[PDB]
Amino acid sequence: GHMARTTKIEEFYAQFGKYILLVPGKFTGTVAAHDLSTGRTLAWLAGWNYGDTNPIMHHMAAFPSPDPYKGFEFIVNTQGGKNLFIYGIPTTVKEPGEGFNIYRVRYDGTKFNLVSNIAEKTGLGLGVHVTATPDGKGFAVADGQKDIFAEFDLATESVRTAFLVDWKPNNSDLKRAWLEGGTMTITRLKPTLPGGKYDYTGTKGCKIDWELVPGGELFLEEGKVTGTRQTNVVALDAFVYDPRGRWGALSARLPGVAIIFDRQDWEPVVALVGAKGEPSSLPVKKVASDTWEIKMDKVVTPAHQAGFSPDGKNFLFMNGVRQNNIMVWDTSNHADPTKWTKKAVVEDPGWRGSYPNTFHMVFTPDGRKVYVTLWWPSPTPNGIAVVDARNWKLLKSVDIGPDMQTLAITYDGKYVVGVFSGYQKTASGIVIMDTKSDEVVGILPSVGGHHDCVIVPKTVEDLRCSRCTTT
Amino acid sequence: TTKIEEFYAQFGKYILLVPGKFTGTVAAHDLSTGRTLAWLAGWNYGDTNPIMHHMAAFPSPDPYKGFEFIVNTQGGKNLFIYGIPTTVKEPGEGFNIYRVRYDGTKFNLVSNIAEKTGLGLGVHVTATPDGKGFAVADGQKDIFAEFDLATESVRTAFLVDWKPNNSDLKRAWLEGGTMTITRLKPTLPGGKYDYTGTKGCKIDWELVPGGELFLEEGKVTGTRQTNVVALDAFVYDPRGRWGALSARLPGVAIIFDRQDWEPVVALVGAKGEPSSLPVKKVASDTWEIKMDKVVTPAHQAGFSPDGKNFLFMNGVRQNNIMVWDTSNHADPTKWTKKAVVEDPGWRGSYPNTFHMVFTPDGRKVYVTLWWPSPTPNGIAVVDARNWKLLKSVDIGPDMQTLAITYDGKYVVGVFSGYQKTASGIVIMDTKSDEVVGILPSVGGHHDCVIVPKTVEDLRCSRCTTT
Ligand SMILES: [Cl-]
Ligand SMILES: [Cu+2]
Ligand SMILES: [Cu+2]
Ligand SMILES: [Cu+2]
Ligand SMILES: [Cu+2]
Ligand SMILES: [Cu+2]
Ligand SMILES: [Cu+2]
Ligand SMILES: [Cu+2]
Repeated sequence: GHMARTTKIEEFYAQFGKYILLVPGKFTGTVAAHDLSTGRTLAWLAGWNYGDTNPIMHHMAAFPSPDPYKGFEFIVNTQGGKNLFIYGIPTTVKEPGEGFNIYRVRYDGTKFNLVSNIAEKTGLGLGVHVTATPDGKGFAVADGQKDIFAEFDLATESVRTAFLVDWKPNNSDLKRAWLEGGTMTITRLKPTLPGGKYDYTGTKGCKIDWELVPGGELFLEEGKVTGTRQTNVVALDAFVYDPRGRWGALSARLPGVAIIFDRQDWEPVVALVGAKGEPSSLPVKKVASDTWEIKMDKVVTPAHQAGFSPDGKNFLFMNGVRQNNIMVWDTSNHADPTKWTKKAVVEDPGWRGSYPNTFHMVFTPDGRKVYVTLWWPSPTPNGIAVVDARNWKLLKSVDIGPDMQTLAITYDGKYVVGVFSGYQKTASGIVIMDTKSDEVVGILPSVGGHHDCVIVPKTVEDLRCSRCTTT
Repeated sequence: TTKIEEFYAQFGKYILLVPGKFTGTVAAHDLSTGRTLAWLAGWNYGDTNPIMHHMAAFPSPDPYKGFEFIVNTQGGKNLFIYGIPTTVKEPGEGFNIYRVRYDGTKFNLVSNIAEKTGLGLGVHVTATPDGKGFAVADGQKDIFAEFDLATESVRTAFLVDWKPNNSDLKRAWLEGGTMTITRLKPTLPGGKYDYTGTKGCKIDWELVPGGELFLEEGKVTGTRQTNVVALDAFVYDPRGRWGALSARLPGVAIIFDRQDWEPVVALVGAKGEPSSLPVKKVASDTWEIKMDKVVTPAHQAGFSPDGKNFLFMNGVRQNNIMVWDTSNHADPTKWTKKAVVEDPGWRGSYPNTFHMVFTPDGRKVYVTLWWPSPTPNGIAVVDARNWKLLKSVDIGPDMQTLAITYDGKYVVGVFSGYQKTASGIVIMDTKSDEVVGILPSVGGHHDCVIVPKTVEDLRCSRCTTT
């Protein structure tokens, strides 16, 4: 009785509605779109076919389309250089490709089309998170080896702003370069090359020779990451957007700070400090027409993933490794981020060790729940935490598989869709969870080491629960 | 509100293994849980044109604890014939042959047999019936070889060449010619051959479906266009002793004796033509087949699981399945045409019937029905006792290979989007001949295998058919 009778998969896919899931492949070099209504992969593209010799396809965001099945557009970036060598793949390659491309891709109803390489046009090779603006007409990209981020206009493929962030440690000893505090300097960059182009293509600008991998923020203070400016790293990660407009939050993993920027006059306005027991924020001081500073007397713990709720009235930042928790700010005052204050912290007895890290997130459309991945190194099963986003309490945790990464949600709020990625060498898959029962409804196969996933949105309201407001 | 558990619960514990073609990957999926167990990306290892092409897996006592397989690659201008608007000017040479092992957690790239042996061969890979060796054929170079797995060494390699009766390219096959088969010997230090990368190519890419006409029309570039035969596969008699080498352009299957390493007879696909033509030895290492005309090309070739039937699919100028009685295991010169499967809807080049799989009991054979965009592609179901088409089922664009679960319950195939549109894994119930579902697949796969547990399973794997 253990073998099922012949069974069709139709009822399974029918439940989900008409939604397209888009994924990058990390070490596979691919991007793909899957139709959740039929099980078909609609299209894929392999970056090496186009002459990208190190296409570590990393992060992505897609823009609202009136009908994603007839067409949509998205940005996907890559890493490059010695990032090829940090996931245990026993490759003999001596000189890896430079990478750090930013690709604009359009689905036309049949296939993907590689529209442009925005890193080549602009000179900004940036390899970490990609986020769409709330209006769906621009996007940002950050990089945690260079510590630069930029917001870009989609129509003109041009840079609206770019900033460099640098650390100056109180103690030059690498072990204590963050623990004992420092000065963070934020600089508005101006392009140096003809055509208003920046000089940051490929590996140019890297302070460290490879990214700080998931769970590995502290490898740098341990002397396990090489580079020419090791104790000047902050590890920028993402620029996430307030769905109400005007503000974005730039996450810096090593100081555990989220810097709030005003997108109207392009200036940083306040620094939110992640660690439990530390102040809600620290002030930003302007020191020159293009330069601001934040002063920290210590850093208690690194932090990583960040996000606004759909209504913009809560901001989350995930402390990791030295504390593993979800820090929550009351951001209801849209006029003045200097007033945003800590309101809650989600903790759990099971999160007391170095791992699990509270990781990627997605909120339900109504804001009542947030789903948060729980990451561990091999071999402990990684999983999903379900959090009550009104009372700020852990409701349930579920084991899924190795190296759990990002989460998306269908726009009707009914299903969370996430990916796990096998540390680029073992089991991987797409996991789907019903948001009424909080149960896994199934795993689909996935050739991918994805660190991102999105459902293609139809409107700017869908972006409030996409790769716009959170990582 | 619906879980996928009952869906995956219908299948036995079977692993599906797939190459990705233009994705550059290889992957293994557990059909009992939906999880991808492991994948590998060839560009990570410095293969700069990893068109991951054909593969075969060997018997494993417990696939979930470990298994091993061969996967090869194509390279050169094969990168430029799928409509991808790449600006790459100098593609990687390719033609690698990789031995990969799954260890119960990940894939490990064991060796590059093409680099070790000096034979770079880019078309079908087949496992021997004992699971201790494998063959690779190449239809740009017209070379095939059988290899020993344990020692990663060459057991035999042969080159096949065409000398046309009429040197005009449009008439180079139609008006016949002489096919010369030459046993090759290594020419470099340490018993290495000198055929790595694009070395030895007569044409710049593998002929496409229906591509014989494009070659005749001067649309295929290459140094030796009128001397190609387009070798496709070396497929195995599951009873042992014999293999069949398919040559697409003359529509001939050359039968080799695997013990003495000599060709013994040439089966001729075309309906209306003789069962076979003799092979004449003309030197210690050279044999000839003489053809006064070539009536039509052929492609798919292979044995039923009992070894008693051999199939060869004529295409382009006829479109049918030719069937020989191969029950006489002692003497292939006696193998004789016994049936032909035709249909009013099969004429010309399309559908191109270029992959097949039999049920374990040999009662049915499932055949791919491939067409160019945008015609829907599908699967034909053929009764392999009466030799008649039963049904055709539409699947999707660019239908490729077919495998079967070793209990005989489900056909598992792949479709590949012409490397740019919709792709997927499709599963069909062999009792109802209905699709039960499609699962997503980032892949342009032109092969697929279910990992076997026994040598009997190879009778319905990438050994007896392609
Ligand atoms: Cl054998
Ligand atoms: Cu049972
Ligand atoms: Cu991140
Ligand atoms: Cu990542
Ligand atoms: Cu991640
Ligand atoms: Cu073939
Ligand atoms: Cu094929
Ligand atoms: Cu192929």
